[PDB]
Amino acid sequence: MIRGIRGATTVERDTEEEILQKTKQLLEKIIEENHTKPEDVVQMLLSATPDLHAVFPAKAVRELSGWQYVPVTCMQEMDVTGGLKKCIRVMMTVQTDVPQDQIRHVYLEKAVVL
Amino acid sequence: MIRGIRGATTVERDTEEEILQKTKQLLEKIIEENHTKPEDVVQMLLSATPDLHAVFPAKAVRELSGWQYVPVTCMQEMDVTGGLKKCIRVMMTVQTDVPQDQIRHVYLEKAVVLRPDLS
Amino acid sequence: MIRGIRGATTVERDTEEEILQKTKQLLEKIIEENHTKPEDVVQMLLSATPDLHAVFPAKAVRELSGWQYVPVTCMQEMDVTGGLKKCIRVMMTVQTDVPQDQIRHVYLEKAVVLRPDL
Ligand SMILES: O=C(O)C(=O)C[C@]1(C(=O)O)C=C[C@@H](O)C=C1
Ligand SMILES: O=C(O)C(=O)C[C@]1(C(=O)O)C=C[C@@H](O)C=C1
Ligand SMILES: O=C(O)C(=O)C[C@]1(C(=O)O)C=C[C@@H](O)C=C1
Repeated sequence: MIRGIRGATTVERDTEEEILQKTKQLLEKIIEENHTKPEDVVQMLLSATPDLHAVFPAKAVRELSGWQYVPVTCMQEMDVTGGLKKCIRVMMTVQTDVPQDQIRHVYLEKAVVL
Repeated sequence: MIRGIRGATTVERDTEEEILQKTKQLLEKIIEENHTKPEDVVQMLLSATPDLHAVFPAKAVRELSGWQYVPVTCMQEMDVTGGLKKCIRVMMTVQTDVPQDQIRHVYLEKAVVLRPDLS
Repeated sequence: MIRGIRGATTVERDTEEEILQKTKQLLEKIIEENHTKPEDVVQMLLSATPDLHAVFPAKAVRELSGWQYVPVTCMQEMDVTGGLKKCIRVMMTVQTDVPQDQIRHVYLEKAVVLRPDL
């Protein structure tokens, strides 16, 4: 089986440094929790809310050693009324035998409300 | 193999009530037709065209008993001149044996226009 | 394993003709480079930057014979200040035994600047 591992985090300001810092924080955390090896990752999608503009979240993946070849692309999150502003979400697809109800999905910064 | 299943629907009003009703309806036809079990779903993506703002469509997934563990995320459909308006599309990635050409993709409401060759 | 394949290309103008020809040409190259046969494709996602509105790039998949049943959907790339303009990107997910570091990702047109190593 291959399974999806969700993640979410919010930034405080829209800067390159802030967006890449908190996105790398999110991914390190997912990796730790689920013991993900780069070569077991089919691909990753990262979305940002429409208020974030300074840099693509995906550039943070290349800060991780050994993740040079994991295919990643970003998309835009839909603008929802009463949604969490300045949120970065991730969908990581990994090869794994762990049950679905046991995957550790990581919700950080203001996204702890999830 | 793993194979993605596609579905699409539309709503007449941007409101929480209609979006969650129509997305629930769509997911249920796909699960039925494809005999999908929650535990075979790798993940699910939902998109909406940029005219829908009341609720994330994804919130309907939890009303489907046993689906509360399926990974979901929403994204924006691109704004194309003449594309179908207030349309929610789904890409469900599943582990199945059923061959590509027998995967039953589901279009409902005004979305019956989008791919008539899969009907 | 199943692995994702990334591609990217740019159009000169927002036209239905140039979007469909440059998307076709990218997909043809990914297929060529990775030996992709349609029944091995789990699904495919195409994004375009918020400056392309003429047609949905997924319509280009219709000109590849044998690909009628590949599940495709599109999404909007996020709008990053100073990002590469008029860009179409694909994330093709395929059944494959090729190693992750040997998958041929394809970057064409002005998109060649995006990942000079892939
Ligand atoms: O390779 C690309 O398509 C890029 O523009 C780079 C990149 C990345 O940094 O990895 C950033 C944004 C895109 O959505 C996908 C990936
Ligand atoms: O998990 C999150 O990050 C959410 O905000 C929840 C939720 C949902 O309502 O189901 C909404 C938006 C995301 O795109 C995916 C899922
Ligand atoms: O299948 C649909 O929902 C369509 O709208 C058709 C189509 C396509 O050309 O294949 C076009 C745009 C959508 O992003 C997804 C697919």
